[PDB]
Amino acid sequence: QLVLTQSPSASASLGASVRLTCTLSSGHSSYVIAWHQQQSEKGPRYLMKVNSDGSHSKGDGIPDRFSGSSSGAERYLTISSLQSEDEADYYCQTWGAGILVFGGGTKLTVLSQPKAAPSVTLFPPSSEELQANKATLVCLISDFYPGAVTVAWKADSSPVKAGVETTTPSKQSNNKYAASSYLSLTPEQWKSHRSYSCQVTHEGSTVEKTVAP
Amino acid sequence: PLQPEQPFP
Amino acid sequence: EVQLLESGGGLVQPGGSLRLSCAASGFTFSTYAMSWVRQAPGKGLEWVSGISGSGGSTYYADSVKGRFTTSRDNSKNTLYLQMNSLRAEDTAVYYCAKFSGKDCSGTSCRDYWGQGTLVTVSSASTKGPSVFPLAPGTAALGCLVKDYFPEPVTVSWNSGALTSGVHTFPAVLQSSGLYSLSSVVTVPSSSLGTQTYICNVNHKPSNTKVDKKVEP
Repeated sequence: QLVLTQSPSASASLGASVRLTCTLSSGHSSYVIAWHQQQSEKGPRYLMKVNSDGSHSKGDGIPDRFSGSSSGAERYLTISSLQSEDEADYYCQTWGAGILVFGGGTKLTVLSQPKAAPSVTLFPPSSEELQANKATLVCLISDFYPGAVTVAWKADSSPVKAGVETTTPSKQSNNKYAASSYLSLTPEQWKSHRSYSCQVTHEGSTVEKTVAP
Repeated sequence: PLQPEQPFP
Repeated sequence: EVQLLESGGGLVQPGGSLRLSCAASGFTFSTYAMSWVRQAPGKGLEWVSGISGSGGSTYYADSVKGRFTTSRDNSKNTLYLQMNSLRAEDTAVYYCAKFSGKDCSGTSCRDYWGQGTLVTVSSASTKGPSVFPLAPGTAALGCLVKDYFPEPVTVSWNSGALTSGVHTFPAVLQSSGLYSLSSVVTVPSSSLGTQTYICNVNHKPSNTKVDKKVEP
């Protein structure tokens, strides 16, 4: 059966080069494959085709940094001078009789990127939502790298865990990460305490913002 | 085998 | 150049039906076979179907055979995918795509993708969002888009006139099963009394369109 084998992940350093490998199952060693790039929350982008003599048919605007090559049943995509934007999922794809076949995709991580402290904005419940007999605290976290944070909410000083919903960080167009945390309260609790706080912790350092009625 | 020119002729 | 634009995605009950369209432009539609590819959340690309340039031959992955149908109209330059007997695991973004094969031999050997459209197969029903303002050298203000299902929600500011400083955050999926997101804009602290700020929230699955004014 026609199968394409890709490792799930790959990594290399900023400014360095990386080689991604797609292997055809035995008996299809002469087949043409295509490389497709998919950045997070985007649709795929065709890069090029690679047959046994290497060769290409690069898509529009594909950088020279991107190139393809071939050896036996293996097909390669090489990206030199890696940039943050090169972090993506890379799929190889081929076809047979009346079928298309995709590899499982390889997630490329570009190492050695600059650390960035999170920017944090904290909003209190809107007036309109309090006359709707609800109350939401909104903590917006952006421009941080790497993409991992822990959030801590405090009713004054006592920490509060109930009513917390927090996203997984995702990479924004500025190539830094964003996330947000929501604290649900009764309008009673919002008015009872002298303040509430959102503490974001990123690489051992904590940024805190606070709001009060 | 050999791959056809086109998967969906 | 080539353009492929999907439409018709949305929320469907299990066992229900839905038809997707793909409007194509920039090439002679009938000279190329057209494909459907889908992607379940957090999973890889999965081939769904292909159809010959003439429309004379259709091809399906086993995962959809006997339930999905593909067709095309070579005067409207449109590709179709008709889904019946939908299942929860058919939930995915569905991409329209054009794969060239071996001819071609330069730029004609390129492949092309559409933008995708989201199909949700679930017994959960639609819910429109409630929208709340977020007040107040620069100031930050935004809109809270609370308790909706399913994705997506679009947010603009002043009907497209305000684009710089705008950051619309990814939605949180609450344990209730409903989404919430926020869209924030950074503005000079001087135009706060001069400039008017309205967020335009639109949630197509529920026909919800909200314009919310944000004041200090």
